[PDB]
Amino acid sequence: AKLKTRRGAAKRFKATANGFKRKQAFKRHILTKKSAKRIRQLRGCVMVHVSDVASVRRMCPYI
Amino acid sequence: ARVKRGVVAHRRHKKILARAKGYYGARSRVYRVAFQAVIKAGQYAYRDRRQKKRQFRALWIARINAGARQNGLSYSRMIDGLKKAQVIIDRRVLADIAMHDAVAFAALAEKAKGALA
Amino acid sequence: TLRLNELAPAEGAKREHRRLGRGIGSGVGKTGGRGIKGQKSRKSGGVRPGFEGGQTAIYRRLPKFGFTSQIALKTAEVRLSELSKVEGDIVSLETLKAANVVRRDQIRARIVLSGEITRAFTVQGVALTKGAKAAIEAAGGKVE
Amino acid sequence: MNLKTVSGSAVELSEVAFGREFNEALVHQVVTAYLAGGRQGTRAHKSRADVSGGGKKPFRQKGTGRARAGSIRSPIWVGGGKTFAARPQDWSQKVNRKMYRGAMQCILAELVRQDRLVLVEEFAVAAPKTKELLAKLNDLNAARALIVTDAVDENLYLAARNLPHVDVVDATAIDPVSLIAFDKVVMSVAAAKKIEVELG
RNA sequence: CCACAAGUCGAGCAGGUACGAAAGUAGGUCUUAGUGAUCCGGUGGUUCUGUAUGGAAGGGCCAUCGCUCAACGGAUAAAAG
RNA sequence: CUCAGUAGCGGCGAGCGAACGGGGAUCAGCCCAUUAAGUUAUGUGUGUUUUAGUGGAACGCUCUGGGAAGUGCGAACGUAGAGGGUGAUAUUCCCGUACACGAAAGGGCACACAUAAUGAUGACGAGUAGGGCGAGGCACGUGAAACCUUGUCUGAAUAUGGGGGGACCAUCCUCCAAGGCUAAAUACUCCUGACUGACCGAUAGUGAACCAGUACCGUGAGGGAAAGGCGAAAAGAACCCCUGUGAGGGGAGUGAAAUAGAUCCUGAAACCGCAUGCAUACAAGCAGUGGGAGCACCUUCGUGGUGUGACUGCGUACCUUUUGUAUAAUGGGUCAGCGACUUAUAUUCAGUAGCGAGGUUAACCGUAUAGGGGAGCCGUAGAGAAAUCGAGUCUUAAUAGGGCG
Repeated sequence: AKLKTRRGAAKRFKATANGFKRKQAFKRHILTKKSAKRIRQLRGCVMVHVSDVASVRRMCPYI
Repeated sequence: ARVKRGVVAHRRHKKILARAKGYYGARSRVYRVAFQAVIKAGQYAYRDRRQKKRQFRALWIARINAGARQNGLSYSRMIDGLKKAQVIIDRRVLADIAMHDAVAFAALAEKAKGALA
Repeated sequence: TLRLNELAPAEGAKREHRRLGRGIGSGVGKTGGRGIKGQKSRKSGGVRPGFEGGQTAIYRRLPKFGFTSQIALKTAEVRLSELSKVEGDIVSLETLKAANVVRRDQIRARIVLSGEITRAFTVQGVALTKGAKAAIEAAGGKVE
Repeated sequence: MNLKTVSGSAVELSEVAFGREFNEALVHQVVTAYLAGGRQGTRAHKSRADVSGGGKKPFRQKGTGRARAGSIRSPIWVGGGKTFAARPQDWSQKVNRKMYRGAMQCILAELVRQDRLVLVEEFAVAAPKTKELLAKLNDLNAARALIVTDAVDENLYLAARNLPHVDVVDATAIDPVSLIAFDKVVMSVAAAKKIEVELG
């Protein structure tokens, strides 16, 4: 039948003009011990690596 | 479109069995045994097409050695003398002359020995 | 010419399909391209997409973010060059839907400067960007 | 285009419908699609589940000296199921509207170029008698022919029914396979005009 | 530096500041160990959202809290012979 | 059919998965005590169909042949050149086919009428709506959880009234529960008739083409085979001979053919005989291969052909699995027949064809591969969690810097 999206991956990735964007890890908790530079540099979105792009494409066929 | 295999399969097995004519026992009667026997024969033929040249060159060299020793030289000295005298006749023709005409071989030996001197 | 036994496809249009396990000469005999043993050589041998052998997967070691807006599913975007499909000179949501540049379930539309137009249009109740409005007025049109 | 009827009069036919350059690949695709659409596709086989019996394990797994077996209806055994059993199929293909129209235009242009098309001012028979139609075609030199008419008369239909290599159709019922199969095509001027309006 | 996820160094620009007369120095400690992804929830803010409409509940974003998950890339919230 | 694998649900894992809106098929509403639409039986009258059937055109010579429908020459019918049979391949030989005609009697369907019944113990809906506790259903797993059902405990108002709009309140919009009946569009094939197939052709196709759910197996439920073909016509071999008045054969005869003679079309391979030619009883091994004398037959008389191979150089099968196999590691007694990368849907890439800033219809209608059907889908614009902006946008006090474009 129709291909089905992996909803867990759909909640983690979004599509840009030429690729996919994602959030950065290690910013959920245990934040007091982290330096200010890590705190502000782990904030925001980055791009999905070319090695994982193919897997993301198989997991999210319509985005 | 159902396809029956009988006619083509029979033709293939029959061609192999025909190439196996003359072999002993099951090697000319049984397809499994006969098929192995034909491949091995092909391999042997491939290798022996190279072995044949070596065998015949050895035979020519032996006959030339006999002629040279009848005329008072050895094979190596006769070959060296002919090479120094510029004669380019090959070993097959030299062996043919050695076997069939002793006088011409004696003349060739004289030429080689004169070149060596 | 022009007989049922004198017609052929263009060169390069058809290929033979790949038939596995039919002898040494074919090049895909015996194992049929699967290699030797292991899980992938079995029947239905692939592992699930996204499975990485046991370590935490890429889509589970990353965090979730955002929420989905409901009004965005009913907002529509219209290129300026698409206005040429409209019959007449009145540009509104109904006429855009009739021209089939907007889906029938959209409740509002936006016009962006993407192409060019030559006719003079009158726009009613459709949002315009600054560039689109400048182009519409420069071509001789107006809004309401 | 200007083409003459059988009696020397002139008719004006559009270039688009009767003068388009031949595209063999397009015509081949459309003809193959029609022949495929003609299939019926009714058949079936029984797999190892459909064959009668075979529910029990024939003998125990170990100790007997036999090769292990799980059912007497395995596709390896004589009398067992077919490994990949077929089901009824649909063989129709999609043909683009513009592709179908272009193929029909190419076919008509080629027929005009090869002179297997004969334009006739009027084509009718007085009685539903085979001999009358046969004589008309024999004087037209169209012994084997497809006759395309604007509206099919009962007498024409009945006269043509029994003739081998002779068929009669309406202007809107022509098909690419029948346009090619027959040796000549006899067309009335009204049928040609309607086909022109339909653009091949 | 590196398969990924991560990790490390950083001149310089803007704002507020401390110490110096001043040119200036300072984004923790001579350096390299002192650590734990995601999920689920708690707390403080917020010009985001709010299922007829006005609110609200709930959710989002920013900051932060709860694991000897030590078999330390962590199969379950929950398991011996 | 789309919306859409979207919004959501989910050890937020594996997975599960809507609705609104739009396009189609079919279209229909009627009643609660004097009672409606409708439906079912009964009988009558019209139309239609069905259960046997009748007529139904047109060819002769000549060659081969056991036999003509086949060869060569010349005719005829066709609203009939579908199919089957006839000693080989027939529109004119037979049965039929197109077409025309036909019912004592009997049945089916449709329409109208009449006589019953039924709809109909039912008259505006109270142990009901709502609530507490425990469960079930909703795409929705207790979740912020609306709505529906109820096992247990309770319990209203009654048109100045009541239910819903996904916790809850106000306002607006919409509807009237606790009483009923209702065709079509939809699902299926034990059956009966007609027709069809890029379905099988006796290890296939039903297990079963044949006296098959039989033989046989089991206490029983149950399991479950193998087995088609003389010839156009039996014309199926009178009579003689050997033999036990046997089996089996040899003559004679029939037949186009009897090596078509009864388990009889064709008659392959494994396997087993008889005859002829050559080699072979002093020599050690995957049995061949490269040379090579002699002998036998044929002969275009050879620097030819066919069969055999004294003597001699080299040479430890095949497959699989392995770092590595002659391996004393696996598998195969042999032959013949069968036996394993498929099908449907979705998606991505590459070829190729059409159209081209555009491309394309789905269901469906359709004397039906055509023609209609534009709902919908992909492309044409990004940034941001989002509201929002838009060739820009986000971040920020910042027009600086930087990220995606």
